[PDB]
Amino acid sequence: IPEVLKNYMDAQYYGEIGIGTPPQCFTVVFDTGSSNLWVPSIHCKLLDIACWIHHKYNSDKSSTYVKNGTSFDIHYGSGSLSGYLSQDTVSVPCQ
Amino acid sequence: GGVKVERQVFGEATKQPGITFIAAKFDGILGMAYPRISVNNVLPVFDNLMQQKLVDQNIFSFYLSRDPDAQPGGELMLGGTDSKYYKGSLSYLNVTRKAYWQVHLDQVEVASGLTLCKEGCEAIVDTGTSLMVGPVDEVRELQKAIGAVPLIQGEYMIPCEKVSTLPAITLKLGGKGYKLSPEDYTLKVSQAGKTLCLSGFMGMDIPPPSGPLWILGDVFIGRYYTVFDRDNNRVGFAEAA
Repeated sequence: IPEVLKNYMDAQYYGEIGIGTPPQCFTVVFDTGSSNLWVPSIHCKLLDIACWIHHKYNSDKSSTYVKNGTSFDIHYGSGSLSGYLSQDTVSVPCQ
Repeated sequence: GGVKVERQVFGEATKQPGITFIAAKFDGILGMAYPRISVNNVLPVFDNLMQQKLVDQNIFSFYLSRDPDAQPGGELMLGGTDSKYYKGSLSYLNVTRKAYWQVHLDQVEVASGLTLCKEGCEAIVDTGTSLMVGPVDEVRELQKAIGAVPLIQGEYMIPCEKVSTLPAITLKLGGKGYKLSPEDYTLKVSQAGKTLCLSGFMGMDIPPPSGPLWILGDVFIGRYYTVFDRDNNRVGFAEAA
């Protein structure tokens, strides 16, 4: 299943969830065709529009967070989506 | 305040796609398919949520409240189905391959007199894709019957005015037949004060062994209350109320 056919620009099924304690809110796309959860990180590589408007995860501010660090990088169709794995408590919804 | 899935591993993206690919509105993706297609074997949220026994029944549902000015993004319910979301009853289909939420399509029939997936086929329910995707040689014919116009680069345009007259397409699932009207399968765009009407079908070949697959996007799901059930491994549809 190629990421070209994926909405993500006008996905119809999204909502808010939370990561960390206190929960940090993020609006994500509920996607029945994939099986991973990922959010922007405060440690964004570039200060672009993506890092500007999006909400980013900050583990420094989370009593439940557990380090992992396994770095990842899949070539999400068009480009490459990279970051690292991390453990924490997810809340649905957030607020 | 709702539920709290403890010990969930997830991804912090230090480099992600542009605003041209993922809109300013969405921060990330929360996949809900089986672990088999999970990047780096990372146990999905709902699974963990299942193991931790956080909900009465391992199922969830999407209601595209797309009626007046409700909450955009539809309404997801984790734990069970809710009468209010549908009319009548739900009909289920057993999941064929526990990777995507894949099931068996019986046949697609176009009002005109065309029939695709004639001897049945495979189809995955995908709330993340919009377009209805199908085998190109197969969908090329559909694009034809509905009178779509292939442009160079790929878009099969449809005159905005002619939309209302396009043939309804009906997918046959579990022996039952779900309808799609042009208004429903014809994606429209609007730019600088002008609208562009184009086909909602996608001719794209999914390389096996996962493919050949027909991907049932929101052009279909927005129409029917959809329930994904992990306890029993089935997917049910009911007329969205």
